[PDB]
Amino acid sequence: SGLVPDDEFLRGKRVLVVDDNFISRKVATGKLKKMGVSEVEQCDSGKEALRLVTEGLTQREEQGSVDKLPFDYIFMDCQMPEMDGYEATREIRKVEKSYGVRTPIIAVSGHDPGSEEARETIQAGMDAFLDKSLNQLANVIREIE
Repeated sequence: SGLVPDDEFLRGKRVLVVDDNFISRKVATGKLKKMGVSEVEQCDSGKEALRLVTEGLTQREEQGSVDKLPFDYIFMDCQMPEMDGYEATREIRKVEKSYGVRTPIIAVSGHDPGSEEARETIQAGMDAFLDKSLNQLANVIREIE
């Protein structure tokens, strides 16, 4: 848990889980479903996350949807092969600019960041940082809110 410079807790909310590990991804989605999440989507890579966000934001804009964000929250694994969660987040932020919106993106990491990771967390534009156990998931979302 921290900000970056229960069965109805998340009812009404749609979430994307980005995790390159099939087992922890399923653990994350199960936890979210149990907290009442109305829709959980999951993907296994930064490039897939970017695609889902890019397409969702266009689709909502073209439809004039009430909610313009396709996901109310995104739980992004920091370390993944190919496009890691820093780079995916930076690209998401660039895509969001022409919509005037900002998705809450929570960096999910198995260890405290060092200096270089901490810097990348801020520069990519993540909103919070959360341990891989997800035990502080609810406290972090209320901090964001």
